[PDB]
Amino acid sequence: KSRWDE
Amino acid sequence: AMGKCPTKVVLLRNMVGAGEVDEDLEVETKEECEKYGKVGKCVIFEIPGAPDDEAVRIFLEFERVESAIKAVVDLNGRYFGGRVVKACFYNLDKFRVLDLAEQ
Repeated sequence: KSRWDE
Repeated sequence: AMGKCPTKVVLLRNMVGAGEVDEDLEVETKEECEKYGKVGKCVIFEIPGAPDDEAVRIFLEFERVESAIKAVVDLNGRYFGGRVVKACFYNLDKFRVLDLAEQ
């Protein structure tokens, strides 16, 4: 979340 | 139309909803996008009164057009925080005079 790909 | 003309400036839409600009958005955006090439600038701009999927505009100025093309191809349709990202180019000169609400 690092929100990339989530 | 402008979104299809390749420049070193990438626009990201739909990253977050209207009124949902958080403080970590810049760091998460820039650090990932560094892998398409060197990023000069990351600008977050919110269009008042815009719809939820258009309101928040994240601009990245790469050093080179080749990086930007990689980012647009890879980021368009990509998920961020459960949202489907829309990626396109933006006119450099308009970006540089903070004309950030075109198109």
